[PDB]
Amino acid sequence: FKTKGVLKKRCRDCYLVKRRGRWFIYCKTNPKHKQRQM
Amino acid sequence: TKPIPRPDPVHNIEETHDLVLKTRLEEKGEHLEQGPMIEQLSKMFFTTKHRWYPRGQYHRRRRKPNPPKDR
Amino acid sequence: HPWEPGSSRVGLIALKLGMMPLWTKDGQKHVVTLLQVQDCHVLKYTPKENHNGRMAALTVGGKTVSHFHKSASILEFYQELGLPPKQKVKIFNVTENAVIKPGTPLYAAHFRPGQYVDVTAKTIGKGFQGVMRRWGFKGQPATHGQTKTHRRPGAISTGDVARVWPGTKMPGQLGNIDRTAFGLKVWRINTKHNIIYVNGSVPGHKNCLVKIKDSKLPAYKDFCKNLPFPTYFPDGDEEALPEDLYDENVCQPGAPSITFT
Amino acid sequence: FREVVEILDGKTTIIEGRITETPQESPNPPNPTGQCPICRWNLKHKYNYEDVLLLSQFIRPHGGMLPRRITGLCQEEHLKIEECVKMAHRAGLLPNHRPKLPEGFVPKSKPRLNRYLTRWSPRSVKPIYNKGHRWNKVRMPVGSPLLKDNVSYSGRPLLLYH
Amino acid sequence: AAALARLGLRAVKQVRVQFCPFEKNVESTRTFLQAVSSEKVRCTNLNCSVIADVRHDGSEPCVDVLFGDGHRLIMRGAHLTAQEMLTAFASHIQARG
Amino acid sequence: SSFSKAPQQWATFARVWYLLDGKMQPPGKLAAMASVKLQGLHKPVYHQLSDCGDHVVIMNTRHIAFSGNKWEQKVYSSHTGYPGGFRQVTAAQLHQKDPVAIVKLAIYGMLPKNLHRRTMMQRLHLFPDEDIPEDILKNLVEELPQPRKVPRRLDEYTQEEIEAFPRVWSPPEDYRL
RNA sequence: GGGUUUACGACCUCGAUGUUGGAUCAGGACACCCAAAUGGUGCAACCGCUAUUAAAGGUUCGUUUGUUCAACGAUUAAAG
RNA sequence: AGAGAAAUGGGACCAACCUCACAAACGCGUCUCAGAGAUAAUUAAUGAUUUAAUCUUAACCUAAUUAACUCAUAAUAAAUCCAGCCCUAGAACAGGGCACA
Ligand SMILES: [Mg+2]
Ligand SMILES: [Mg+2]
Ligand SMILES: [Mg+2]
Ligand SMILES: [Mg+2]
Ligand SMILES: [Mg+2]
Ligand SMILES: [Mg+2]
Ligand SMILES: [Mg+2]
Ligand SMILES: [Mg+2]
Ligand SMILES: [Mg+2]
Ligand SMILES: [Mg+2]
Ligand SMILES: [Mg+2]
Ligand SMILES: [Mg+2]
Ligand SMILES: [Mg+2]
Ligand SMILES: [Mg+2]
Ligand SMILES: [Mg+2]
Ligand SMILES: [Mg+2]
Ligand SMILES: [Mg+2]
Ligand SMILES: [Mg+2]
Ligand SMILES: [Mg+2]
Ligand SMILES: [Mg+2]
Ligand SMILES: [Mg+2]
Ligand SMILES: [Zn+2]
Ligand SMILES: [Zn+2]
Repeated sequence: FKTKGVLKKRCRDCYLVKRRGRWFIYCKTNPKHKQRQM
Repeated sequence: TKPIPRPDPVHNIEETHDLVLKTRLEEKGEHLEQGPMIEQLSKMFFTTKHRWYPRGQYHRRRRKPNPPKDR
Repeated sequence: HPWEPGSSRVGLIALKLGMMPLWTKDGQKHVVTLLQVQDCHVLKYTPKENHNGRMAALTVGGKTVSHFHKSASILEFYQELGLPPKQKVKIFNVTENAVIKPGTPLYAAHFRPGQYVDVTAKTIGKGFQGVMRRWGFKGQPATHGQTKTHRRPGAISTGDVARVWPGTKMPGQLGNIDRTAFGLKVWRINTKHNIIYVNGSVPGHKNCLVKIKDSKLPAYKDFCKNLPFPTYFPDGDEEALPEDLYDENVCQPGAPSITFT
Repeated sequence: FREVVEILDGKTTIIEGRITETPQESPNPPNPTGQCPICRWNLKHKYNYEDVLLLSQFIRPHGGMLPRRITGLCQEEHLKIEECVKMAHRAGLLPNHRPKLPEGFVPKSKPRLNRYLTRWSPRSVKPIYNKGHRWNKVRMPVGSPLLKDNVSYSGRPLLLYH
Repeated sequence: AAALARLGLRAVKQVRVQFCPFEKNVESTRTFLQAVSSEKVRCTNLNCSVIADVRHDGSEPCVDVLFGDGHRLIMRGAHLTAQEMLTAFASHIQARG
Repeated sequence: SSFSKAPQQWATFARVWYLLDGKMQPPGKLAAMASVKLQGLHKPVYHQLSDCGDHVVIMNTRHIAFSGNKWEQKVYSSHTGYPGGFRQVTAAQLHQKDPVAIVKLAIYGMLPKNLHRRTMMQRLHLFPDEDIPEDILKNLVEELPQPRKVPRRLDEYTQEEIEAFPRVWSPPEDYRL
């Protein structure tokens, strides 16, 4: 996971979900694309 | 309105000696310490324990003996 | 009442005699303390709702003392009970199924060889002692120039706080306080003289009263199943127990001088 | 309303669709000229989290929201109704709109805390430990900001943050 | 059709869709037929047999799927959505297959 | 009107016991009227030097209701004085530990900040549920109205009112709920 | 965004706020060294690198230098 | 995952050794050290707004889950006799003994 202030997709498989009061860019193909809005 | 309740029961009456039965309900007494006495008074009158304590000479001298009265 | 898994048992009030060694069959050596159950009587019983709302309370008295030094209320209580006055009066929190009628004596056979107990007593009161003996603070060097500081506690707080914190360790009273040791194993039970051999150090000076109870540790919470649930009744079994109830590992005084093989 | 019925008869599954009767709209609307349902029933700036009879018209039996393309509401009022449904569900209204679980209804838990006019989710907010001073105050939000245009008979603005 | 392509439809024997093109509820039926007759479903398994029965007075579209677990899934889809039929068929063949 | 001086004074400065239900009620709106009745700001004979104060019995304390997400956001911080003894308890945790403490602290804060706060607090009675002793129940005079109107549930509406409330939209039959 | 070094201004004290290092005592913050739960790795495993949450507890013994620092010896789970 | 051993620190004591020319004090010597909930980050179960999927500032129940922090549990928890003499109790004040001998 990478904590960032501005999230953005890196491939066409990353999906943005609203969880725990924050935004999460989750990617199943490349797990290194996991982003979390701080 | 609702009727006036009246409760009258003198269980201290003995069939042996009424002169003793009358005093059986009158000779009741109880003496406690300062702490428990203040606590009971506060529990009865719904106040704190800081009021029941006495005051000093400096305050008991400066009280006006004959305060004015209206009406 | 029958024994229950969530049940507890009443304790005793013994007299700490002294210390002794005790060798185990494996060659090891432990240190036991002798607790003599002189007189244990159930003075009064307070109901659960009247004491705690969860567990009932039993009042236990210690050894016998003189009537010529107790007040009017205590003497009146002991007169209405029918027993001589006791020195130390303790309270034991037991369940509602292990209640006993007040006025019943208790015997040191209440516990069996092999069990864990807890011991409560007032430790040896050393009086108003310094900080090095109270909390264990280190002192300053002895002779490198220190002037009138060989045992001072030093700084007690910081600067910006402009006060000392309530939890600051300082010299004061030391020793005279009720302490409790948990998980002391009992090895030997003497029935004739009512002596209990408790392993380890027992808080409290010798010839003092000591409150013994079942170990409330979570590892020994369900050990009261094989023991007599209410108490030890010598009249119920119609059989005299041996003089000394030894544990399954205690090297008894009469031994064949075991050797390894 | 359409229902999917499944029948198990000897390793043979029969899935069928059954159409039942659904109630229609009332005959006389107060403002038939409006295109949106609420905007034509003149309930705009009138409903609230308390009005359950209005919110219960379009919600799935399992508390789910109904799609806008099937409902027909304008976007703003649809968002407002979604907020109101969330707030009612959190407050404890709509008791008959929860999924039935006979295995999970047995292990009872701590009692449900009585709440109302809640904005966020009960399991996604961290408590304020600093709480701020008077000039920089961490205000506690209550109610949805989308309903700030409701009619105020008292005239005072609705405190969305306290 | 991507779902049935990635679900591994090798474990089916026969799939027949019986319908009448001159009815008023054949949209979902023909959608399901095309989704199961797509090229990816064919390349997933070649041993399966896909049949499309066309009638004129049947008035009752149906889908019969016989697969080698001794199983016969019959779905009389006349008002069900094509997506609902597809997901139900997929769940059933994934549970028993 | 023509009373003797002693009974007139007694009736004028008598104390009154009020009842207050707290089920589904906001603690702020409860403590408002609670502090009012405690300070005695409901009597035209009120004065600061005089001890005109009334008792309030609040029931259904455990069933209190907070507005918004304050149940999880609001904290109650205390300190035992000792270093590191600074505890911050969430509102929900404090309510679970002691149900009375919430409304107790609310009223203790709404009351004035003088020494009479303890005096008028000793006159307060808070009960978690409807378990009031008889010697306290027989003191009640009247019950104050609830400050917040409790909203009905869906099953609490009658079928006649349900059918009276008109249907807004006409759902199509082909859809599946 | 913070006010931890230097400097900047001289607002409070020059009819006194006694100035570095050590001994004792530590309190607090997390921008976490270990111990705890995890994500990602050009993570094969042991060793590693970063990110998240977490402060109830610890963070050594010696030679030299007055030394804070600094180099070295031996360790620890670590010598913040 | 399963068995043990040790140290630190909290709390205690002299059976033995050690200091020990007072009967005690002491360590270098000996004994004990714990059950439940909760979570922050992070995973999965059903499921709509978005008739698919999706851990949900969508509800309802779900589960493995850091440390704190509380609670089970334990410690005190019988009040109005105290002249004098002792105490392993103590600055004074307090506390426990003075019937078996
Ligand atoms: Mg002493
Ligand atoms: Mg020294
Ligand atoms: Mg000198
Ligand atoms: Mg000098
Ligand atoms: Mg000297
Ligand atoms: Mg200050
Ligand atoms: Mg500074
Ligand atoms: Mg500058
Ligand atoms: Mg100045
Ligand atoms: Mg100066
Ligand atoms: Mg001066
Ligand atoms: Mg510190
Ligand atoms: Mg942090
Ligand atoms: Mg670590
Ligand atoms: Mg620390
Ligand atoms: Mg130790
Ligand atoms: Mg010595
Ligand atoms: Mg779905
Ligand atoms: Mg998935
Ligand atoms: Mg407790
Ligand atoms: Mg005495
Ligand atoms: Zn990606
Ligand atoms: Zn509209």
